[PDB]
Amino acid sequence: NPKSSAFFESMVEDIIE
Amino acid sequence: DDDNTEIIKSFKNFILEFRLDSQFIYRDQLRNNILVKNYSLTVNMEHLIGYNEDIYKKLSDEPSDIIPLFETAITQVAKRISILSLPTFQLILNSNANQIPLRDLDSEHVSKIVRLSGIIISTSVLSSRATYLSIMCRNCRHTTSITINNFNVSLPRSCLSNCGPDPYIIIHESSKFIDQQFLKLQ
Amino acid sequence: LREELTLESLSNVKANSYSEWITQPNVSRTIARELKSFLLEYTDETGRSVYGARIRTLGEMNSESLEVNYRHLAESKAILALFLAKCPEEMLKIFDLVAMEATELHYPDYARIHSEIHVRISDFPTIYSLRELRESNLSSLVRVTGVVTRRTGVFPQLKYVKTVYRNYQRVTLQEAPGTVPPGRLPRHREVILLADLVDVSKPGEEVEVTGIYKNNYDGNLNAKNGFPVFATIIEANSIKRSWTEEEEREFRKISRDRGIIDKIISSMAPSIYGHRDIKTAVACSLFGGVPKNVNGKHSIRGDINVLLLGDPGTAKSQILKYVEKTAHRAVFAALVLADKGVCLIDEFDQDRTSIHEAMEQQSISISKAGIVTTLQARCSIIAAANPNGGRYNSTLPLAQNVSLTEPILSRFDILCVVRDLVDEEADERLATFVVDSHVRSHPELQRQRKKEEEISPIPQELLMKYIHYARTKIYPKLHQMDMDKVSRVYADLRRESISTGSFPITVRHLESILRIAESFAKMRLSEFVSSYDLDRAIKVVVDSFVDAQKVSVRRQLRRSFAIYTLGH
Amino acid sequence: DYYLFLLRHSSLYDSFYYSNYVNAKLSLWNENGKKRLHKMFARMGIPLSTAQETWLYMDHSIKRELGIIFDKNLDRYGLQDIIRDGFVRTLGYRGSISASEFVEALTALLEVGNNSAQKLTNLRKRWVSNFWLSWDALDDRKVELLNRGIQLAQDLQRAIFNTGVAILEKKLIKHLRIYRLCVLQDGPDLDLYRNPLTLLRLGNWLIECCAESEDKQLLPMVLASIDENTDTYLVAGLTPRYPRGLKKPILNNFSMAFQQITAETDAKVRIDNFESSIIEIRREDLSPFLEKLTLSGLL
Ligand SMILES: Nc1ncnc2c1ncn2[C@@H]1O[C@H](COP(=O)(O)OP(=O)(O)NP(=O)(O)O)[C@@H](O)[C@H]1O
Ligand SMILES: [Mg+2]
Ligand SMILES: [Zn+2]
Repeated sequence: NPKSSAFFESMVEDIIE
Repeated sequence: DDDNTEIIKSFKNFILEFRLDSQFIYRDQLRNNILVKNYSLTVNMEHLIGYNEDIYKKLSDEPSDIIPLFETAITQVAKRISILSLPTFQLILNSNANQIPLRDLDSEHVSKIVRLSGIIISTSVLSSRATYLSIMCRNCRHTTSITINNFNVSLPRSCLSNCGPDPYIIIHESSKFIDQQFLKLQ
Repeated sequence: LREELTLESLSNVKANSYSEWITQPNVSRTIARELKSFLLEYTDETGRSVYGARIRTLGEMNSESLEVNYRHLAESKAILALFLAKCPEEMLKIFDLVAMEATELHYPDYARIHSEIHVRISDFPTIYSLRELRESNLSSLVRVTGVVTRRTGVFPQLKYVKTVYRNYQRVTLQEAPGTVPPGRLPRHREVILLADLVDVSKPGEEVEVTGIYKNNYDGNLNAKNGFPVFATIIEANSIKRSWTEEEEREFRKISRDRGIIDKIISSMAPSIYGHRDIKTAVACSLFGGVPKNVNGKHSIRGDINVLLLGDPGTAKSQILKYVEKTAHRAVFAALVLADKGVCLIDEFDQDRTSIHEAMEQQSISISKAGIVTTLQARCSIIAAANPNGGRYNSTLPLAQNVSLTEPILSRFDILCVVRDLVDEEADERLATFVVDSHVRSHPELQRQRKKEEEISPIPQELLMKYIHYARTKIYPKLHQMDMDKVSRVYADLRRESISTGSFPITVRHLESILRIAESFAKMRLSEFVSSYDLDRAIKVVVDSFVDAQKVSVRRQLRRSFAIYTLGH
Repeated sequence: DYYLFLLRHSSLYDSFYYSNYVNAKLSLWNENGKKRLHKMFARMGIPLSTAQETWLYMDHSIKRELGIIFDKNLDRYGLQDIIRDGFVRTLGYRGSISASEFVEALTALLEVGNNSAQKLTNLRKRWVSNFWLSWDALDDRKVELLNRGIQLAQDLQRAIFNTGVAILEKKLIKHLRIYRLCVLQDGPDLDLYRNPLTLLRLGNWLIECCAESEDKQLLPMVLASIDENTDTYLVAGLTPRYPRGLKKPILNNFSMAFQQITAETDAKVRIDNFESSIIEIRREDLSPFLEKLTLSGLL
């Protein structure tokens, strides 16, 4: 789902940073 | 029903077998305490954990139920090493677990072993509690007895030997008691 | 069962009441799906989904309460906001059961950390005082403000009626005095605080509360009033009441400039004209030295205590009120409430006895009916007094003009006398300033900026932040070079005091000098005391010492002490 | 076994927090690192207040589930290297210990156990007594001394960490072209670095940080500390090293450089230690010595 992508991005930033 | 016997057997075998290097430290302590008429034993948590972690797990989950069983196990061991009568022995504990500040205790800690510290600010006078207690039945004049222990009881109503709705009274003339005291920690 | 409603289908309430419409299964499932879709999708203008970020920080602190802003919920899916306003007790159950799903999407097996999460609502867009509440508000969400009058201790409470418990606490809330109309008494209400919210507030605070307004039967009320009258309670849902690198750089920038000490003193008490020495002493007390202690049974205050003798009307109460508004924490007249703060006294046997023990120690002790306990004072004391009737007498020493024992004067750091002197020019300056301030305050953005910058050389918001920063961060130390000179000056002052027959100077004065020098160093954020700090401290203490003496002794002292009071 | 600093003593949280590898991997010297550790424990399903409990008293279920919890979670933080195998010993009922903890206890006992020439003689004589304080701890009959050693080891690592954060946050590392230079002019208590082993522990801390901070420029490093009684700097030359998880070995070249400058220099210096990579030099002579060193092509 593209609309909820910001939520998962905030989740995934823990992996990235 | 059988679980009450296995736990007592386990603690009885704990006292009779724990060596560190060459001295049965708890057999020696329990003998040396009796000679000066001190009926108690000071167990250390770390040694109990080292001996068998399952016993410590059972003790940690349900202290209020399991402490009396270990006390009566201490009595059963105490009779063997000194007789070819004694009261019930008091268990005392030492621990190094993390101290909880007094301000942080809350509903999550109810019925858990807790280690804390503070300043004593007041002390009550001594008061009497009952351990062994004798009973007289009012109607038939039959008699019986009850054994109390002080962990979290009322007089029974199952009349014996109709015998009536609430016939029991206490014979203070043939009963046993212990001391109790209250304190305040700041 | 299987089929679901559309959001447009919920526009028509089809049952006879709201609560009987929310509680139906298909409607409830639709609301749960829509709330989950809202929580996973709402965005800032920059994207940057706020609630994904908040759920992330929920686990970082091992917390239990998620916070939701009402305006966001009203900005989209408005009907859910309406239902929440009308039926909070159901809507919050559904919302909590959605919030647990949202948090487990970030942190699987968070149920092992906490079993249940509570949603806190914020920024509810309508407010009542305790006057406007009526029976129509029952079971509706309300937002209320007031002062907390009384607080119980925390207890556990049985959760279900295998066993589980939760924390509990009750709070009494009262109307703020500013809100109460004239000629009416204030009203009261009582608030129930549950698991996460206990001990969130202290007595005397001014607090803002959101929660459900609820009622129940009470036999005693019915018996006494003789009418079927129910009692009402509020169940709280949420309760309401640092610096960046830029602030630090700004502080360091102003501190690097010359004359920052003088500018800070000038900013002190803008509304009051003159009396520079009083402002200096007050600033020094507010900053303070460093508390120190030595094994071998010795200790030294960081706190600086000041006493001021005022002629009638010489601005003492106004500066005390100013300090009350300026300082971080304070008491005005109870020493427990002054812990690491400032204590203020405006007028004056048991009270004096308590003050004797307070100045002698830094901790208070008491016993009662077998109980024994101890408490901490650890505070700076600023006091003022009227000099033994209508007017001070300069011909006499300090003791004649006060109702105080000698150890009080011995143990205070700074002593000063303020008098209504006669001078035409000073009177004209005072009158012009007074009428100018009076006009400037008349009830009848740029005006405020001009007014502010004319009032003071430093914006007082920055000054308060600066004071807090300096108090929390800066801890100065003495330099060992010049202390030989300080010892020689101390010996010389003692010799001169004995020579004229004055009461001698003492180690208390020397300790006060060092502590005041530390305060001067702290005021410019300097971790080192310097020679000019010691000079200023020596001047302050010597002048204060001179002011306490008789006139002939005063003349001899000032003639000899000229190389300290004026020169160095 | 896990490369966690004394896992089976203190607590799990302290085991992660003071680990030399975890500091390099997650940057624990600032809050943006410490929040990662809190975040990890939140995702792993371990309540943070239980993670700080003493590891002996920690709940049995977490103890037995820890071996599987790490397999699912350490990958997300780039921390898979924590897992390895090691040797563990136990005697009777008194509990287990691994070799990795044992050696830390012994080294702690060596370090901390209890005009100019006389003071140097006294210091070196004091350091010799700790050899016997460690020798007697290799006996099973004297576990009491080993426990004391562990208690000292924890404090040593604490003090080292509290100095490393100060070095990094104030940015005292000077980035010269050929090598990295760091000199400690002051500290909370600089006496602890007067012993060589403590100095090498601090150097190993900084080397892990420098190794993981950037992919580029594996360089030699020089670390020094002043003493107020001698007015001499104690200097050590340290190599880089490659990460754990990654081929001939490199060699420390500071020995020949220090020897050559010592042969040349006017400076007042000492070389008598068995490890020639450590030298001593008076206060005023540090800067000319280092000037001649960097001018030399031997680095
Ligand atoms: N610059 C000023 N200098 C002196 N008085 C001032 C000044 N500005 C205002 N005042 C007024 O003068 C009084 C200041 O002294 P203050 O001590 O506060 O009064 P007071 O409390 O009634 N006298 P007292 O009861 O002895 O404390 C107040 O009434 C002020 O309104
Ligand atoms: Mg006044
Ligand atoms: Zn009967």
